[PDB]
Amino acid sequence: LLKKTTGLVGLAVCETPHERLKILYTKILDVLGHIPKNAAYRKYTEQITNEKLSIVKAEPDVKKLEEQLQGGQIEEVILQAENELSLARKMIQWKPWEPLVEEPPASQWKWPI
Amino acid sequence: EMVRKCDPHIGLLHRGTEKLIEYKTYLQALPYFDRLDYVSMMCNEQAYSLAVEKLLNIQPPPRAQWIRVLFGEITRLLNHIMAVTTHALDIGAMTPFFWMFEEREKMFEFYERVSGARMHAAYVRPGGVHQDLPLGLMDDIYEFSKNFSLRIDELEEMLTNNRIWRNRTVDIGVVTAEDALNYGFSGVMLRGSGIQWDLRKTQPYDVYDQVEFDVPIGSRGDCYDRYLCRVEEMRQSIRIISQCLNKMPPGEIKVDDAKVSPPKRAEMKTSMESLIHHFKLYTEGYQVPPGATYTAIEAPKGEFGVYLVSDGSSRPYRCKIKAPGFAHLAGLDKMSKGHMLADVVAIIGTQDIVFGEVDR
Amino acid sequence: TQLITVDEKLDITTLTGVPEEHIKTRKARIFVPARNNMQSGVNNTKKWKMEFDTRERWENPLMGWASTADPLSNLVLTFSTKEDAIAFAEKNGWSYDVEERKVPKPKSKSYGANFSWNKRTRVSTK
Amino acid sequence: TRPTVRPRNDVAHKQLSAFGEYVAEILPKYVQQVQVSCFSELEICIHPDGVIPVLTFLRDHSNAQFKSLADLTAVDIPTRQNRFEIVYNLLSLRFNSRIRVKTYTDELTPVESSVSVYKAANWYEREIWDMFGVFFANHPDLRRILTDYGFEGHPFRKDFPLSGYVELRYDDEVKRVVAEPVELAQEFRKFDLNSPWEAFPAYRQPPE
Amino acid sequence: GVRTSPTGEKVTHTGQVYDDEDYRRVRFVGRQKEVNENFAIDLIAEQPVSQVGSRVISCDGGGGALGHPRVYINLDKETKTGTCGYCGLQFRQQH
Amino acid sequence: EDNKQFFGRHRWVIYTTEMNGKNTFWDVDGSMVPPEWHRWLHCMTDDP
Amino acid sequence: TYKYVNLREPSMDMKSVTDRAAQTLLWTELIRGLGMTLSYLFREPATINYPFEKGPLSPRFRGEHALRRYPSGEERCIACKLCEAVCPAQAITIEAEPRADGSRRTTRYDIDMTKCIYCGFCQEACPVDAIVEGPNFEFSTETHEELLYNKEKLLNNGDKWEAEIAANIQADYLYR
Amino acid sequence: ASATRLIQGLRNWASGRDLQAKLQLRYQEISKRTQPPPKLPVGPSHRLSNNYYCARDGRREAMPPSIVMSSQSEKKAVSPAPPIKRWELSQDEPYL
Amino acid sequence: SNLIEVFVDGQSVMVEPGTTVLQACEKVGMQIPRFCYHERLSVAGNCRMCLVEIEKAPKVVAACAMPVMKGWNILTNSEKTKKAREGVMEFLLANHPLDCPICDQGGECDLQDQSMMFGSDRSRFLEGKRAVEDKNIGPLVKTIMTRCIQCTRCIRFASEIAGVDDLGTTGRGNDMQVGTYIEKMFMSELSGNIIDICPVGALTSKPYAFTARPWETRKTESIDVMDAVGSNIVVSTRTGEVMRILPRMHEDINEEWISDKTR
Amino acid sequence: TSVKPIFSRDMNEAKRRVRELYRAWYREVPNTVHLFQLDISVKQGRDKVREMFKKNAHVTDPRVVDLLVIKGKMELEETINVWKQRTHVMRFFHETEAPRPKDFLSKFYVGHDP
Ligand code: SF4
Ligand code: SF4
Ligand code: SF4
Ligand code: SF4
Ligand code: FES
Ligand SMILES: [K+]
Ligand SMILES: [Zn+2]
Repeated sequence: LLKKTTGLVGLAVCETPHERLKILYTKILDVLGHIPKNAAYRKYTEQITNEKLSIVKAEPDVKKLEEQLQGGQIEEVILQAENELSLARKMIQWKPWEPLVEEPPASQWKWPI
Repeated sequence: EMVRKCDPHIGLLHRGTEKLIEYKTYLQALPYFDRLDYVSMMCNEQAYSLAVEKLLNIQPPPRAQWIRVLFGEITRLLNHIMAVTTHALDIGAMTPFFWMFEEREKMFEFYERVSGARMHAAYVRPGGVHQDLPLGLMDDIYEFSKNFSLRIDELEEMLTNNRIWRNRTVDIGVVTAEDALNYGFSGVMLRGSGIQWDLRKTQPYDVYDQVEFDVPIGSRGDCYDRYLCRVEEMRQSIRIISQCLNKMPPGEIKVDDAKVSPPKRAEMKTSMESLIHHFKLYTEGYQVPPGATYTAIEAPKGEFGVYLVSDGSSRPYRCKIKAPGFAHLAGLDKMSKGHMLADVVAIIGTQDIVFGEVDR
Repeated sequence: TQLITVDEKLDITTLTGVPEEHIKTRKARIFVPARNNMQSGVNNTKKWKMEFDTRERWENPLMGWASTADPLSNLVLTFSTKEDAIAFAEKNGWSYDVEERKVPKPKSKSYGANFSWNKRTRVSTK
Repeated sequence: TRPTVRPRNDVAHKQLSAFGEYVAEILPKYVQQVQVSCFSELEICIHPDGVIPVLTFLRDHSNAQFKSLADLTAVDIPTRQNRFEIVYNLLSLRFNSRIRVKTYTDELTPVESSVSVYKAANWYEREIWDMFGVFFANHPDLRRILTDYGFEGHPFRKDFPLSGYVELRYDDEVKRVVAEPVELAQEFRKFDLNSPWEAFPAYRQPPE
Repeated sequence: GVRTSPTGEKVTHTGQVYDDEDYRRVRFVGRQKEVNENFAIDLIAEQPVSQVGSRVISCDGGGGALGHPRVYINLDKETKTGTCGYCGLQFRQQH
Repeated sequence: EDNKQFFGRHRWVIYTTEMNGKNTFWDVDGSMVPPEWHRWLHCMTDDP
Repeated sequence: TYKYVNLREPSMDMKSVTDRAAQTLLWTELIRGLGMTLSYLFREPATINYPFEKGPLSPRFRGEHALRRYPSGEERCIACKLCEAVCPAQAITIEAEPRADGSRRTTRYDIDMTKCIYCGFCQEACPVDAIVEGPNFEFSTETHEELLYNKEKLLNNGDKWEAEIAANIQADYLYR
Repeated sequence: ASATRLIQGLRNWASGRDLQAKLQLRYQEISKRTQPPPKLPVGPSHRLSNNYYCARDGRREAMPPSIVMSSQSEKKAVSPAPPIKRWELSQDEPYL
Repeated sequence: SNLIEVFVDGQSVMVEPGTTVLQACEKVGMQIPRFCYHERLSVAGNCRMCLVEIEKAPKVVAACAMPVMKGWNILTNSEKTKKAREGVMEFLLANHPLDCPICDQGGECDLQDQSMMFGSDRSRFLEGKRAVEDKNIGPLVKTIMTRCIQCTRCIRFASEIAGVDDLGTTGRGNDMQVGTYIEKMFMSELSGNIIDICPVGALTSKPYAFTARPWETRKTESIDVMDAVGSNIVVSTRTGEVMRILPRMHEDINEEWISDKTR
Repeated sequence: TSVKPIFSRDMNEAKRRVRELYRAWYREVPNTVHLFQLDISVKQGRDKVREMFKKNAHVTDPRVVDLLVIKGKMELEETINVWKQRTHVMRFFHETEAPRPKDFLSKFYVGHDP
């Protein structure tokens, strides 16, 4: 319908939101495949990204996709997809599915002292 | 003419407030909060009161909650008069300063009628409010509110459509939405940039879910939309004050737990338990169960938060005070890039900066 | 590697901003404070406390107020164990003395002992 | 317990406990504890090597989106060997929620600066340098922010006295504002206010 | 009942007066030592002893909730009156 | 009094020209008001 | 539950375009501003004639401190030190002893009026209404130590202002 | 209020607003400075029976925080709450 | 060993036979409220503040006096325990005088503190209170017997430790008065220690009277030098002036007493 | 005893940073005496710099001297940029303070301090 403005300053209108979300979701899944399968981050992120990709594939209309993606404007859904992609590319390098690097001391989180 | 870098040096009013709080009890550390945002006194009282009442696992009575919302919106009128009139006085519009400080003077008379001080009331306390509204106060609040929209109208007649006020504020200090969220902005600084966020709607406190009001949202992120947001928040504060005057319930004003709030002075001079409780609350103070809260309210400058840590004693172990002006004056350097030197006074004006809460 | 090895004694006296007079002339006292014998509650005997030696308090010539020049005259620190307080004193270069925790030894209480047949532990009245 | 007692929010307690399990199992490399207060505030106590990987997670993850850093805090607790307790308060505007990320350091171990995640932290942790003395590595402009320019010591440390060690006055001999060791005409009177009777039996610690 | 030292200085209701050789009288040189000439110890002595026919009397200082906490005084001693601890009004059993 | 003046103007004091030995013809002082008139003039009550 | 400030797309018909251009060339909003300033020129100003006219206060007003007396001349302070335990500024210094008739009375009752934050916790903590924070606010001094009140100055403020203080407490005490 | 009708009409013309209906100076419409004495109500715990403090003890119902994880299947990914509902535009005055 | 297993709120503790309920709860770090129990006096059992629920038992027991039986689960925080504490604190504050500001025990009173902790926050007492005639038992112990809660630590101290046998209860009922019954001057060498163990301001220190107040006093832990016993003391001061001398507990010297010369 | 460093791996890199900070202070002292128009000589200020560096000379921990170098760079940054005034620079010279008693006998005469 060519929404005139997103309402948020600095967040421009996306002309083709559906194909953009599909490309970002498949790129998230392609990056996320390099994480081991036992990691909970991969399981949870694949689950929510498959839900979002099926909702994007299931709706031609932009505003109905905004009401059932449940994330506000469609452009901030795209922005969140970009943030999730950058996050997953950092999670590959950090490897945080590893065991705890160091136990805290014996009364480290004891409150009150 | 341009500004390449702005380095604000602060601490010129650092008094070490939140170290002094550590050596005083909760009632004794309450009047430190009147002096942080010293144009928003009862709102900071309300934020500290809600922090302590969250840690105490008690709640105010309904009439105290309506008094806190009524005086929080009177406080919001005070603060946005201060904001708009000093932001206009620094640019050069010096006349609505004098026009609106008579209205601000009458609201300080409201504070003095209800507490005895004009600014630092120590009126909103953990447990409720200190004292009940004297007779004829709400009638005069109604007589103020009946006239105050015309004062806002003639303010808005002097500034809003003026081309000189627009030229000093329309292209000035544009904040994007993502950089407003990333710099920790809050209140009008978010809402001028399009971000639909208000703590009285989303994470509501005392009876703000029972008042009906609107949230002004800007569209360009500049000084002018933040000006229009503050003026419309004065409008909506008049709306909430009308709803508070019409829906004020009868009843008590302190919590009826006399191990938290002190008893009435007639029964302290009659009952043994009331005299013991009066003694122990005004000398030791109530003990607070151990824990760390971060209770944030929507002060008229933004999210005012208290990270209060209680060790189980009658004094705070730690009390970190989050001010909106701290993050706003941190973001001053990005908000002033590419602007002129006379734009910087407009940008320091449009961030409603009060250095008591900036410095503590 | 990303970890260095420091086998020196932990000392931070150059970083705390404390002047020399209030490091090397003060005697920290690490102690469990005694129960006030005005009261029977024992919640103030639960933690260790670090205080310092008292310095001179004199009379204000104008009002008679207690004038001091000791910045550490109100500094009382709370510690859960003795060894935490000893480590905090040694870390700051405070020479300290430690008093051991004096718990009350357990008593032998018998209400019937108040009414014995042949022992001196009878109560003469009740 | 209706009129004077705060009502318990069990729905938010269950939701925050579930999301705390979620964060603890996505990031087991750094998460040390997860707890939820009785007034329903979630605390994620992490290891200080994972300041950046946890905070970048909560800021960027689609089930978290903690896009706002509300507050950043240190707490001096001298009875711990890691006496400083760095407290992050985060706000998700998307899910209308708040989380608390807690970690620890002593005087000498640096914490990684979180300006790469929240630029809002640029002053806050700088204040943590000024008030507590915690150093933040890879900070843009780390210096004092609130104390005077020649100020020795970190004031919100609990071994630092209430009044300082120095005080200022104008001296007309040298025509200058000067610093001298602090003498108070009236000493701050210390009040031992704590009752010797136990106030809260739920918070009782077991004896030795 | 204010009195006067040999230095000419007025003695307060505490009993405070500086010594002659104390330098701190120089603060009143050219000025005045503000004392209050209504000594409460003399003004409560002016009040008469209330003869009551009860054994235990209650005092709140008058005014209800504008006086002091209400206390109960025993009047079984006949040598001594029953003095209120707050207001100093002393009572006597009339029998 | 003048109750047709607005609230703040409606009560005032013309100070005496001599109080406690001091000529106050030009040196009027706000603390010249005795405490019984200080309630009425500051409008703590309606009653003189 | 929200509204959009400044989201008006202006009209582009020749009527509104010529209206905005006449506003630009003939300065309509500037004459509106001159009209509002001219409107306040002919209003009666809000200026009270101080010192002859006084700003309105309430009986709760928290000004200068005063130690009170019972209606017999006996002072109300029974030396209990609640006002200095509650004092957020530690402005109150109290020392006591039994006087010559055995009454629990103070010998030192100091208030530093330059530490005091004038918040009135002392008068609301006082069990016997001894310390009050009266209605005097015009007590500026020329020297710092004249704002360091002892018991004599505070009892003189009580004797000076009792005729007003008792009436203010009489007007307010059913809210306390 | 004491303005003559020529200056009053000039002032209302210059402001563009009927100023006399809403005067910013206060007159006899305001409350009396002397009020009757109140009778303030008591709270809900001012009862002589069924008023044991252990049934209304708020501070002693505060518990220590529930430790959810401590270092001594196909479950759904969760969020800290349901997502925020989109705000409705004002029916009163949307500026639209 | 012959230690028996009891439970305090579920938590097990192994106790010697003859251990009371109060000592068994002490061994896990809970202090049962008390007014007449003193660990160096004999067990009186007559203030009833230590009433506590043993589960599977429909009656509160006097924890200072009741020995534990094997397998008891002591419910120190249950509903009827707290109802018993509030009822007993209500009866203690029935006839107790509103003297807390003019009292030397304010801020260091057991009755204030465990009224804040274990009692109700208001009065149902709508009657007039009793007033008890004061006594003159010497120049050291100021006597205000209206404040007396009749706990008989007077009598147990003067009998068992002081060895005097001259304080006792006359009268009967609500008219029961602790005193000497005659104009008698209680001047033992340990006569000031009844100022310590009196939980209320009925027995106060006549030299210390009205001069100070406990929260503003700094506590300096020091040694007696008035004899060669070496009694541990607290010199409590206020603004650079010595206010009074209290005892410290030392189990091997002075158990928690000091002499009148020291005091 | 395996701790995370600040900048230096051992004491040699630490002494290198101490030495470069000393070079920066030594170069800066004449500029500081000029633009704050201090009434001390350049040699007097350089002796004060040598005194402030010899005061911390007893430290063998690399993290502690790294923090001393960091705080010295902060003081230097407050000096070069005119953020200190003349008063903050002259607070290193305790000039209004009377000289303290050093031996036993004068400390006995003045008071109770050890
Ligand atoms: S003024 Fe009141 S609170 Fe203060 S010591 Fe005197 S009686 Fe107590
Ligand atoms: S008004 Fe407040 S600060 Fe002033 S003396 Fe009273 S309690 Fe202290
Ligand atoms: S003995 Fe205790 S409860 Fe009784 S008056 Fe004294 S302080 Fe109050
Ligand atoms: S005077 Fe004190 S110790 Fe003696 S019986 Fe009474 S309350 Fe107990
Ligand atoms: S303590 Fe057991 S009854 Fe007094
Ligand atoms: K006693
Ligand atoms: Zn009386």
